[PDB]
Amino acid sequence: MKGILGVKVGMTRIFRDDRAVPVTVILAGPCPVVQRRTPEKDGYTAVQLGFLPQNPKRVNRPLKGHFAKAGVEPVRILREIRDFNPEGDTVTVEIFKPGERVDVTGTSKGRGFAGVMKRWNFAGGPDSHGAHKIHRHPGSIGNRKTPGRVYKGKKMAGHYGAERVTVMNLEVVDVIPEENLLLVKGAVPGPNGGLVIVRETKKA
Amino acid sequence: AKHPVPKKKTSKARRDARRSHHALTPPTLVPCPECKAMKPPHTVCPECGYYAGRKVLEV
Amino acid sequence: MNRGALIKLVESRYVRTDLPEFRPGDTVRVSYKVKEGNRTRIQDFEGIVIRIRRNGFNTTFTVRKVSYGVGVERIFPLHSPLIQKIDIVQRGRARRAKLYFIRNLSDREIRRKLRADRKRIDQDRAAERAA
Amino acid sequence: VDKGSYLPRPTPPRPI
Amino acid sequence: MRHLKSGRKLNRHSSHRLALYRNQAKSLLTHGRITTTVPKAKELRGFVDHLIHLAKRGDLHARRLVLRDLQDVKLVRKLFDEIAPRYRDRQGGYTRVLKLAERRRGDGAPLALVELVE
Amino acid sequence: MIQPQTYLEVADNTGARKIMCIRVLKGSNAKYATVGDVIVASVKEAIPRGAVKEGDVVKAVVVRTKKEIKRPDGSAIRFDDNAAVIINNQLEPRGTRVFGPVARELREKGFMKIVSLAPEVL
RNA sequence: CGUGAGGGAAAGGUGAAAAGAACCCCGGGAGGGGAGUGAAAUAGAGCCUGAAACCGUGGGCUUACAAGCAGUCACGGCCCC
RNA sequence: GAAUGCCGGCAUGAGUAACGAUAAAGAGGGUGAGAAUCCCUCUCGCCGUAAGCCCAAGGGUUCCUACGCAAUGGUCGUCAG
RNA sequence: CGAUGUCGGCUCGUCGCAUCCUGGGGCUGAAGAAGGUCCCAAGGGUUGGGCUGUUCGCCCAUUAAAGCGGCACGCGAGCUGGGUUCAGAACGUCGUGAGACAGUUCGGUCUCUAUCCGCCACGGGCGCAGGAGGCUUGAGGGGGGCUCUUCCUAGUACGAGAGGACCGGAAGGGACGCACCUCUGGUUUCCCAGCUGUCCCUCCAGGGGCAUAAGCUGGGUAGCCAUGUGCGGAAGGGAUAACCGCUGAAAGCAUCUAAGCGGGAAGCCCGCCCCAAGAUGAGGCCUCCCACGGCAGCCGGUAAGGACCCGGGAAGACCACCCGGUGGAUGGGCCGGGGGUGUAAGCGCCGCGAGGCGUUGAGCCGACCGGUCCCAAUCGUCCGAGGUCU
Ligand SMILES: [Mg+2]
Ligand SMILES: [Mg+2]
Ligand SMILES: [Mg+2]
Ligand SMILES: [Mg+2]
Ligand SMILES: [Mg+2]
Ligand SMILES: [Mg+2]
Ligand SMILES: [Mg+2]
Ligand SMILES: [Mg+2]
Ligand SMILES: [Mg+2]
Ligand SMILES: [Mg+2]
Ligand SMILES: [Mg+2]
Ligand SMILES: [Mg+2]
Ligand SMILES: [Mg+2]
Ligand SMILES: [Mg+2]
Ligand SMILES: [Mg+2]
Ligand SMILES: [Mg+2]
Ligand SMILES: [Mg+2]
Ligand SMILES: [Mg+2]
Ligand SMILES: [Mg+2]
Ligand SMILES: [Mg+2]
Ligand SMILES: [Mg+2]
Ligand SMILES: [Mg+2]
Ligand SMILES: [Mg+2]
Ligand SMILES: [Mg+2]
Ligand SMILES: [Mg+2]
Ligand SMILES: [Mg+2]
Ligand SMILES: [Mg+2]
Ligand SMILES: [Mg+2]
Ligand SMILES: [Mg+2]
Ligand SMILES: [Mg+2]
Ligand SMILES: [Mg+2]
Ligand SMILES: [Mg+2]
Ligand SMILES: [Mg+2]
Ligand SMILES: [Mg+2]
Ligand SMILES: [Mg+2]
Ligand SMILES: [Mg+2]
Ligand SMILES: [Mg+2]
Ligand SMILES: [Mg+2]
Ligand SMILES: [Mg+2]
Ligand SMILES: [Mg+2]
Ligand SMILES: [Mg+2]
Ligand SMILES: [Mg+2]
Ligand SMILES: [Mg+2]
Ligand SMILES: [Mg+2]
Ligand SMILES: [Mg+2]
Ligand SMILES: [Mg+2]
Ligand SMILES: [Mg+2]
Ligand SMILES: [Mg+2]
Ligand SMILES: [Mg+2]
Ligand SMILES: [Mg+2]
Ligand SMILES: [Mg+2]
Ligand SMILES: [Mg+2]
Ligand SMILES: [Mg+2]
Ligand SMILES: [Mg+2]
Ligand SMILES: [Mg+2]
Ligand SMILES: [Mg+2]
Ligand SMILES: [Mg+2]
Ligand SMILES: [Mg+2]
Ligand SMILES: [Mg+2]
Ligand SMILES: [Mg+2]
Ligand SMILES: [Mg+2]
Ligand SMILES: [Mg+2]
Ligand SMILES: [Mg+2]
Ligand SMILES: [Mg+2]
Ligand SMILES: [Mg+2]
Ligand SMILES: [Mg+2]
Ligand SMILES: [Mg+2]
Ligand SMILES: [Mg+2]
Ligand SMILES: [Mg+2]
Ligand SMILES: [Mg+2]
Ligand SMILES: [Mg+2]
Ligand SMILES: [Mg+2]
Ligand SMILES: [Mg+2]
Ligand SMILES: [Mg+2]
Ligand SMILES: [Mg+2]
Ligand SMILES: [Mg+2]
Ligand SMILES: [Mg+2]
Ligand SMILES: [Mg+2]
Ligand SMILES: [Mg+2]
Ligand SMILES: [Mg+2]
Ligand SMILES: [Mg+2]
Ligand SMILES: [Mg+2]
Ligand SMILES: [Mg+2]
Ligand SMILES: [Mg+2]
Ligand SMILES: [Mg+2]
Ligand SMILES: [Mg+2]
Ligand SMILES: [Mg+2]
Ligand SMILES: [Mg+2]
Ligand SMILES: [Mg+2]
Ligand SMILES: [Mg+2]
Ligand SMILES: [Mg+2]
Ligand SMILES: [Mg+2]
Ligand SMILES: [Mg+2]
Ligand SMILES: [Mg+2]
Ligand SMILES: [Mg+2]
Ligand SMILES: [Mg+2]
Ligand SMILES: [Mg+2]
Ligand SMILES: [Mg+2]
Ligand SMILES: [Mg+2]
Ligand SMILES: [Mg+2]
Ligand SMILES: [Mg+2]
Ligand SMILES: [Mg+2]
Ligand SMILES: [Mg+2]
Ligand SMILES: [Mg+2]
Ligand SMILES: [Mg+2]
Ligand SMILES: [Mg+2]
Ligand SMILES: [Mg+2]
Ligand SMILES: [Mg+2]
Ligand SMILES: [Mg+2]
Ligand SMILES: [Mg+2]
Ligand SMILES: [Mg+2]
Ligand SMILES: [Mg+2]
Ligand SMILES: [Mg+2]
Ligand SMILES: [Mg+2]
Ligand SMILES: [Mg+2]
Ligand SMILES: [Mg+2]
Ligand SMILES: [Mg+2]
Ligand SMILES: [Mg+2]
Ligand SMILES: [Mg+2]
Ligand SMILES: [Mg+2]
Ligand SMILES: [Mg+2]
Ligand SMILES: [Mg+2]
Ligand SMILES: [Mg+2]
Ligand SMILES: [Mg+2]
Ligand SMILES: [Mg+2]
Ligand SMILES: [Mg+2]
Ligand SMILES: [Mg+2]
Ligand SMILES: [Mg+2]
Ligand SMILES: [Mg+2]
Ligand SMILES: [Mg+2]
Ligand SMILES: [Mg+2]
Ligand SMILES: [Mg+2]
Ligand SMILES: [Mg+2]
Ligand SMILES: [Mg+2]
Ligand SMILES: [Mg+2]
Ligand SMILES: [Mg+2]
Ligand SMILES: [Mg+2]
Ligand SMILES: [Mg+2]
Ligand SMILES: [Mg+2]
Ligand SMILES: [Mg+2]
Ligand SMILES: [Mg+2]
Ligand SMILES: [Mg+2]
Ligand SMILES: [Mg+2]
Ligand SMILES: [Mg+2]
Ligand SMILES: [Mg+2]
Ligand SMILES: [Mg+2]
Ligand SMILES: [Mg+2]
Ligand SMILES: [Mg+2]
Ligand SMILES: [Mg+2]
Ligand SMILES: [Mg+2]
Ligand SMILES: [Mg+2]
Ligand SMILES: [Mg+2]
Ligand SMILES: [Mg+2]
Ligand SMILES: [Mg+2]
Ligand SMILES: [Mg+2]
Ligand SMILES: [Mg+2]
Ligand SMILES: [Mg+2]
Ligand SMILES: [Mg+2]
Ligand SMILES: [Mg+2]
Ligand SMILES: [Mg+2]
Ligand SMILES: [Mg+2]
Ligand SMILES: [Mg+2]
Ligand SMILES: [Mg+2]
Ligand SMILES: [Mg+2]
Ligand SMILES: [Mg+2]
Ligand SMILES: [Mg+2]
Ligand SMILES: [Mg+2]
Ligand SMILES: [Mg+2]
Ligand SMILES: [Mg+2]
Ligand SMILES: [Mg+2]
Ligand SMILES: [Mg+2]
Ligand SMILES: [Mg+2]
Ligand SMILES: [Mg+2]
Ligand SMILES: [Mg+2]
Ligand SMILES: [Mg+2]
Ligand SMILES: [Mg+2]
Ligand SMILES: [Mg+2]
Ligand SMILES: [Mg+2]
Ligand SMILES: [Mg+2]
Ligand SMILES: [Mg+2]
Ligand SMILES: [Mg+2]
Ligand SMILES: [Mg+2]
Ligand SMILES: [Mg+2]
Ligand SMILES: [Mg+2]
Ligand SMILES: [Mg+2]
Ligand SMILES: [Mg+2]
Ligand SMILES: [Mg+2]
Ligand SMILES: [Mg+2]
Ligand SMILES: [Mg+2]
Ligand SMILES: [Mg+2]
Ligand SMILES: [Mg+2]
Ligand SMILES: [Mg+2]
Ligand SMILES: [Mg+2]
Ligand SMILES: [Mg+2]
Ligand SMILES: [Mg+2]
Ligand SMILES: [Mg+2]
Ligand SMILES: [Mg+2]
Ligand SMILES: [Mg+2]
Ligand SMILES: [Mg+2]
Ligand SMILES: [Mg+2]
Ligand SMILES: [Mg+2]
Ligand SMILES: [Mg+2]
Ligand SMILES: [Mg+2]
Ligand SMILES: [Mg+2]
Ligand SMILES: [Mg+2]
Ligand SMILES: [Mg+2]
Ligand SMILES: [Mg+2]
Ligand SMILES: [Mg+2]
Ligand SMILES: [Mg+2]
Ligand SMILES: [Mg+2]
Ligand SMILES: [Mg+2]
Ligand SMILES: [Mg+2]
Ligand SMILES: [Mg+2]
Ligand SMILES: [Mg+2]
Ligand SMILES: [Mg+2]
Ligand SMILES: [Mg+2]
Ligand SMILES: [Mg+2]
Ligand SMILES: [Mg+2]
Ligand SMILES: [Mg+2]
Ligand SMILES: [Mg+2]
Ligand SMILES: [Mg+2]
Ligand SMILES: [Mg+2]
Ligand SMILES: [Mg+2]
Ligand SMILES: [Mg+2]
Ligand SMILES: [Mg+2]
Ligand SMILES: [Mg+2]
Ligand SMILES: [Mg+2]
Ligand SMILES: [Mg+2]
Ligand SMILES: [Mg+2]
Ligand SMILES: [Mg+2]
Ligand SMILES: [Mg+2]
Ligand SMILES: [Mg+2]
Ligand SMILES: [Mg+2]
Ligand SMILES: [Mg+2]
Ligand SMILES: [Mg+2]
Ligand SMILES: [Mg+2]
Ligand SMILES: [Mg+2]
Ligand SMILES: [Mg+2]
Ligand SMILES: [Mg+2]
Ligand SMILES: [Mg+2]
Ligand SMILES: [Mg+2]
Ligand SMILES: [Mg+2]
Ligand SMILES: [Mg+2]
Ligand SMILES: [Mg+2]
Ligand SMILES: [Mg+2]
Ligand SMILES: [Mg+2]
Ligand SMILES: [Mg+2]
Ligand SMILES: [Mg+2]
Ligand SMILES: [Mg+2]
Ligand SMILES: [Mg+2]
Ligand SMILES: [Mg+2]
Ligand SMILES: [Mg+2]
Ligand SMILES: [Mg+2]
Ligand SMILES: [Mg+2]
Ligand SMILES: [Mg+2]
Ligand SMILES: [Mg+2]
Ligand SMILES: [Mg+2]
Ligand SMILES: [Mg+2]
Ligand SMILES: [Mg+2]
Ligand SMILES: [Mg+2]
Ligand SMILES: [Mg+2]
Ligand SMILES: [Mg+2]
Ligand SMILES: [Mg+2]
Ligand SMILES: [Mg+2]
Ligand SMILES: [Mg+2]
Ligand SMILES: [Mg+2]
Ligand SMILES: [Mg+2]
Ligand SMILES: [Mg+2]
Ligand SMILES: [Mg+2]
Ligand SMILES: [Mg+2]
Ligand SMILES: [Mg+2]
Ligand SMILES: [Mg+2]
Ligand SMILES: [Mg+2]
Ligand SMILES: [Mg+2]
Ligand SMILES: [Mg+2]
Ligand SMILES: [Mg+2]
Ligand SMILES: [Mg+2]
Ligand SMILES: [Mg+2]
Ligand SMILES: [Mg+2]
Ligand SMILES: [Mg+2]
Ligand SMILES: [Mg+2]
Ligand SMILES: [Mg+2]
Ligand SMILES: [Mg+2]
Ligand SMILES: [Mg+2]
Ligand SMILES: [Mg+2]
Ligand SMILES: [Mg+2]
Ligand SMILES: [Mg+2]
Ligand SMILES: [Mg+2]
Ligand SMILES: [Mg+2]
Ligand SMILES: [Mg+2]
Ligand SMILES: [Mg+2]
Ligand SMILES: [Mg+2]
Ligand SMILES: [Mg+2]
Ligand SMILES: [Zn+2]
């Protein structure tokens, strides 16, 4: 298993074999390994990756210590990749070649308090024929005396988005190592400037 | 609707439990560096009229 | 990081610079690379550009033509590789930027509304006089 | 299925 | 949702809000300094700065531009002839906002000053 | 984007002039039909003594829609009406002519006969 | 309250005596704090006595892994006598 | 101790719904213990077969001026029927 | 009976399995294909219309299929109100009549405020024996689970012919689901232009208000979006159901079984995605502070760090979360680019004039990508360890 941290920069299409292909561009490199997790020490295998340089003015002492023990400049973001152990002390986009398939994780856009229609694609109410202040309402939420309650997990209005999402098996369309750039085919969770993780896919 | 109504009177306990979040937070205040009077931060001092070193306002 | 410049930096390998400038109202002939199994040939599409929607590399334009008693609109990417050339056949003068309204017009009515843009036509003949 | 109807159609009152 | 939208609504419809900013501009440019609620103030900065910048151009077009909001030739004369020159070498920011320490008694509204810069 | 109740022009010489789609023959429950798709329609308007008469329940293939269709090369194409060609159970045109341009997408979907007969393929 | 015929309430008590609190203090006032009157002022006029529900301040014991008609029986802990 | 009892008092719901046409506000200057709300000025907006002006009924001092803000005013109030 | 609102629809589901489809089987009067019938199986799926208030049913066009039931004939403090229980009116019918009819006909008041449990979201408190900043394990949960057509194998096996496979392989769909805005397509309340009537500034020119809470019209960025785009169902391991065996007695034969061992489902357990240490069983790793003064406790000052306050934010109802606070690009200005609009005003020229031409892709110009300390995030304050005992 291999992976990298990155930022979502934006979307375009490019041309490849007289075909237009929607891409999302991701700035992934470069990520210094700052800690390794081991079975004798931590109980599992992973690599803690740092990402993006930070003004050491803003990095406190407990954090400074962590960085220093790795001999690594202060970084803004730390995040792990399980079952990944790069031979190197630095991880770049070069771990992905065009044609590879990847899983991209990001933080979805947040809709805040979402109506049952936006959130769960409920049909809502009718908009005429006598419909009474229930055009965007969810309907029944239950039965009667039996069971006389509402199921756990009842789809209802509430917050929606701004949660961890993974879209899977995306084609790597190109990689431009000199700009730490990754071109992925299709759509990636979250807003531009959003932190994302790119992992080698788990599909076959 | 069919006019929902409280089924039982709320107990002194239960009503006062609700209010366990109702305490005021005291005004946050800092000494004005000129006249040493206590005022909210990031506001022109209402006693001497100073802010960011200079006289800004007539008190 | 300048996210915008990055995207233009990706797009830069695909950007065309060899196309003639045209505006909505101009009459144009787009020669388009078309596949038909198993060979690819060049098919000509000629009409009034009724729209140019700008977004840098991602600008696209829409051309309208009446083919065999039926109206046809085509949308082309301005930097598509499947465009061989575009030939300005006539300069039209519009007073607005989108010309959807010509859809409701007689061929006669369109002709009056889209006068030949005499100015830019003179500019066309004014250049082309090359060393 | 249509059966009896054991209640009149209802209407709301006015307390005071 | 409000994702990446600029501009407060200030519980006013399209034209009341317009008139709101315009009238405050007339008052700001007139007295050099006014008191309002904090939210009105921050939003007033841009609206007024633009008008000053145009008086810095000084041409006919600009004057006629400014008059669309300010509507008072004298006031605009004061804008072009007395106010605009004060900022000839200043790059934007011809306005400042500083928050007062006390709230309105009647509704507890947070108050601020908006003034033209030196 | 054709669906039940949609009226189509017929672009052949079968004698029908107007058909109203009553089913899109494409799966358990397809919401829409586009170029190349086959529908079942009702003949709503015909001209005297044609192959087809008003009332008939016929099959036809969509050759032009008002909703633009997208192509893998990044382009699109849109027509001024929604038109179709009446076919038999073997997907062959019942008439002997077809009028107006047809969408090139027809070719790859095995409607060569119609593609050839068409005056223009865009 | 009702057009009207007509219906129809609630609301008693300072002190023996006004001796009903000069004057000062905070307050815009209301209100209070001293001074003063009185056997008595939580008899100060919103005045005898001043119960109960109800609201509050202070203290003792107690409560954030627990199942309920709220008690009861037992044991232990802490506080008081 | 119960009568959906009677009279009164006080709770709960709750700092909740609401504060009565979506014609609309902003600033400066006064006054005053106190001002979004009272006076003044400028800007803005609303009515204009009316949301202006005259009668008649009905109301009965509400009119004008001075002095006030306990209550009345759905907030505030120095203003007011 | 000091009230348990009653049909049908809509919305939202959830369960059963006597299974409609899809998966696995045995028997067949199973040649192949396609059926019949019974067994296993509830994971998913189970369309759109015409008629009627209808449930039901019939019919049209499809489909892998168009399953049957429970949940107060599920669901009116969720909606509807066509049907049914009032008062009006009429027809047929009965009654001398008033009136009546599991007979019909037309009409006919459906109640803003959720206390408790429950449910969807989000915090505050305390705990997790030192106090802190990060990064994590995953107990246990939830999500998902569908299916068709065509081609190759092969016109092969089978069949007289018509017809036509198993196994294995490749492609393209339908519906659903999660994300996204590059494209296609919407919206875009003032981003640009055009237009009418009126009033006004200032007479012309040029403008402003109002005509809606945009006067009207043509367009339209970012954002939020589907009609648009990417991607998902798996694969794979394991244990099973019906069912099929290997070896094999009791019972010299036989027997899938009594010892033992195989094969075997869309189903079960893992695997995928998401939540998750209040998992009080309160886990783990890395890093930081530390041996404070007073008489497992108390008062006080600090350390690492935290909060308050402020500038903000594709975060958001408040709260929370996230970024930044002058050692600074956080918002506001300004400048450049993008983008929309589509050639401003002024002037000159042409026309008697409405106008037209040039200056000019001009002028204006929200949000997008950036730069720039011009404006504001001034100045500060309060908390916060001394580590209990075997
Ligand atoms: Mg490993
Ligand atoms: Mg993350
Ligand atoms: Mg909704
Ligand atoms: Mg919503
Ligand atoms: Mg909404
Ligand atoms: Mg919505
Ligand atoms: Mg959704
Ligand atoms: Mg939807
Ligand atoms: Mg719906
Ligand atoms: Mg619906
Ligand atoms: Mg709807
Ligand atoms: Mg109703
Ligand atoms: Mg409605
Ligand atoms: Mg339910
Ligand atoms: Mg129950
Ligand atoms: Mg839940
Ligand atoms: Mg959230
Ligand atoms: Mg694929
Ligand atoms: Mg209602
Ligand atoms: Mg109670
Ligand atoms: Mg009680
Ligand atoms: Mg209660
Ligand atoms: Mg309660
Ligand atoms: Mg109680
Ligand atoms: Mg209490
Ligand atoms: Mg209390
Ligand atoms: Mg409570
Ligand atoms: Mg100062
Ligand atoms: Mg971009
Ligand atoms: Mg370009
Ligand atoms: Mg470019
Ligand atoms: Mg003519
Ligand atoms: Mg010229
Ligand atoms: Mg019955
Ligand atoms: Mg909204
Ligand atoms: Mg923004
Ligand atoms: Mg905003
Ligand atoms: Mg605005
Ligand atoms: Mg306001
Ligand atoms: Mg508003
Ligand atoms: Mg308001
Ligand atoms: Mg509002
Ligand atoms: Mg307002
Ligand atoms: Mg308006
Ligand atoms: Mg002054
Ligand atoms: Mg601007
Ligand atoms: Mg303030
Ligand atoms: Mg204050
Ligand atoms: Mg008040
Ligand atoms: Mg403040
Ligand atoms: Mg035709
Ligand atoms: Mg007929
Ligand atoms: Mg027929
Ligand atoms: Mg009276
Ligand atoms: Mg009376
Ligand atoms: Mg009377
Ligand atoms: Mg008494
Ligand atoms: Mg007496
Ligand atoms: Mg006495
Ligand atoms: Mg005084
Ligand atoms: Mg005094
Ligand atoms: Mg005094
Ligand atoms: Mg006074
Ligand atoms: Mg007094
Ligand atoms: Mg006293
Ligand atoms: Mg005495
Ligand atoms: Mg005495
Ligand atoms: Mg005595
Ligand atoms: Mg005494
Ligand atoms: Mg006393
Ligand atoms: Mg006494
Ligand atoms: Mg006595
Ligand atoms: Mg007493
Ligand atoms: Mg008392
Ligand atoms: Mg008492
Ligand atoms: Mg008490
Ligand atoms: Mg206490
Ligand atoms: Mg107490
Ligand atoms: Mg437990
Ligand atoms: Mg405990
Ligand atoms: Mg308990
Ligand atoms: Mg207990
Ligand atoms: Mg019990
Ligand atoms: Mg015992
Ligand atoms: Mg009693
Ligand atoms: Mg009794
Ligand atoms: Mg009662
Ligand atoms: Mg009761
Ligand atoms: Mg009684
Ligand atoms: Mg009683
Ligand atoms: Mg009572
Ligand atoms: Mg509240
Ligand atoms: Mg409530
Ligand atoms: Mg509320
Ligand atoms: Mg009310
Ligand atoms: Mg309210
Ligand atoms: Mg009112
Ligand atoms: Mg009201
Ligand atoms: Mg009211
Ligand atoms: Mg109101
Ligand atoms: Mg109001
Ligand atoms: Mg209002
Ligand atoms: Mg209006
Ligand atoms: Mg208002
Ligand atoms: Mg004043
Ligand atoms: Mg004074
Ligand atoms: Mg006031
Ligand atoms: Mg006041
Ligand atoms: Mg004022
Ligand atoms: Mg007011
Ligand atoms: Mg008039
Ligand atoms: Mg009128
Ligand atoms: Mg009189
Ligand atoms: Mg009266
Ligand atoms: Mg009076
Ligand atoms: Mg006088
Ligand atoms: Mg008063
Ligand atoms: Mg008062
Ligand atoms: Mg008062
Ligand atoms: Mg008085
Ligand atoms: Mg009052
Ligand atoms: Mg009132
Ligand atoms: Mg006064
Ligand atoms: Mg007065
Ligand atoms: Mg009055
Ligand atoms: Mg008066
Ligand atoms: Mg009953
Ligand atoms: Mg009752
Ligand atoms: Mg009852
Ligand atoms: Mg009842
Ligand atoms: Mg009930
Ligand atoms: Mg229906
Ligand atoms: Mg509904
Ligand atoms: Mg529906
Ligand atoms: Mg259920
Ligand atoms: Mg069901
Ligand atoms: Mg069950
Ligand atoms: Mg059976
Ligand atoms: Mg069936
Ligand atoms: Mg099967
Ligand atoms: Mg089966
Ligand atoms: Mg079977
Ligand atoms: Mg047979
Ligand atoms: Mg056979
Ligand atoms: Mg077979
Ligand atoms: Mg079988
Ligand atoms: Mg059967
Ligand atoms: Mg079974
Ligand atoms: Mg099933
Ligand atoms: Mg089921
Ligand atoms: Mg149906
Ligand atoms: Mg129907
Ligand atoms: Mg039916
Ligand atoms: Mg039902
Ligand atoms: Mg039946
Ligand atoms: Mg029936
Ligand atoms: Mg029948
Ligand atoms: Mg089928
Ligand atoms: Mg079948
Ligand atoms: Mg059906
Ligand atoms: Mg059936
Ligand atoms: Mg069913
Ligand atoms: Mg049932
Ligand atoms: Mg029931
Ligand atoms: Mg039943
Ligand atoms: Mg029911
Ligand atoms: Mg039954
Ligand atoms: Mg049912
Ligand atoms: Mg049912
Ligand atoms: Mg019910
Ligand atoms: Mg219910
Ligand atoms: Mg209802
Ligand atoms: Mg119902
Ligand atoms: Mg209920
Ligand atoms: Mg009816
Ligand atoms: Mg009738
Ligand atoms: Mg008779
Ligand atoms: Mg008779
Ligand atoms: Mg008889
Ligand atoms: Mg009878
Ligand atoms: Mg009847
Ligand atoms: Mg009946
Ligand atoms: Mg009958
Ligand atoms: Mg009949
Ligand atoms: Mg009937
Ligand atoms: Mg009827
Ligand atoms: Mg009826
Ligand atoms: Mg009617
Ligand atoms: Mg009815
Ligand atoms: Mg009704
Ligand atoms: Mg209702
Ligand atoms: Mg209501
Ligand atoms: Mg409420
Ligand atoms: Mg509640
Ligand atoms: Mg309860
Ligand atoms: Mg309960
Ligand atoms: Mg609850
Ligand atoms: Mg609740
Ligand atoms: Mg929950
Ligand atoms: Mg918490
Ligand atoms: Mg919680
Ligand atoms: Mg422990
Ligand atoms: Mg932590
Ligand atoms: Mg593990
Ligand atoms: Mg688990
Ligand atoms: Mg649990
Ligand atoms: Mg073959
Ligand atoms: Mg053959
Ligand atoms: Mg053969
Ligand atoms: Mg062959
Ligand atoms: Mg053969
Ligand atoms: Mg043979
Ligand atoms: Mg043979
Ligand atoms: Mg054959
Ligand atoms: Mg296969
Ligand atoms: Mg597929
Ligand atoms: Mg589902
Ligand atoms: Mg977008
Ligand atoms: Mg975009
Ligand atoms: Mg778009
Ligand atoms: Mg678009
Ligand atoms: Mg549009
Ligand atoms: Mg504007
Ligand atoms: Mg006009
Ligand atoms: Mg005008
Ligand atoms: Mg005038
Ligand atoms: Mg003019
Ligand atoms: Mg003008
Ligand atoms: Mg305007
Ligand atoms: Mg006006
Ligand atoms: Mg207007
Ligand atoms: Mg007006
Ligand atoms: Mg306008
Ligand atoms: Mg657009
Ligand atoms: Mg567009
Ligand atoms: Mg947009
Ligand atoms: Mg879609
Ligand atoms: Mg398996
Ligand atoms: Mg296995
Ligand atoms: Mg196995
Ligand atoms: Mg055997
Ligand atoms: Mg054997
Ligand atoms: Mg043997
Ligand atoms: Mg043997
Ligand atoms: Mg065995
Ligand atoms: Mg045995
Ligand atoms: Mg086995
Ligand atoms: Mg075997
Ligand atoms: Mg499957
Ligand atoms: Mg966690
Ligand atoms: Mg997690
Ligand atoms: Mg923990
Ligand atoms: Mg955790
Ligand atoms: Mg915790
Ligand atoms: Mg446990
Ligand atoms: Mg562990
Ligand atoms: Mg822990
Ligand atoms: Mg561990
Ligand atoms: Mg670490
Ligand atoms: Mg030491
Ligand atoms: Mg120390
Ligand atoms: Mg000591
Ligand atoms: Mg301490
Ligand atoms: Mg510190
Ligand atoms: Mg903040
Ligand atoms: Mg915020
Ligand atoms: Mg957000
Ligand atoms: Mg906060
Ligand atoms: Mg911070
Ligand atoms: Mg600071
Ligand atoms: Mg500093
Ligand atoms: Mg610096
Ligand atoms: Mg900035
Ligand atoms: Mg900036
Ligand atoms: Mg802002
Ligand atoms: Mg800019
Ligand atoms: Mg620009
Ligand atoms: Mg441009
Ligand atoms: Mg021009
Ligand atoms: Mg010009
Ligand atoms: Mg001339
Ligand atoms: Mg002339
Ligand atoms: Mg002339
Ligand atoms: Mg030129
Ligand atoms: Mg310009
Ligand atoms: Mg420009
Ligand atoms: Mg934006
Ligand atoms: Mg850019
Ligand atoms: Mg920017
Ligand atoms: Mg600065
Ligand atoms: Mg700099
Ligand atoms: Mg301390
Ligand atoms: Mg020991
Ligand atoms: Zn000061």
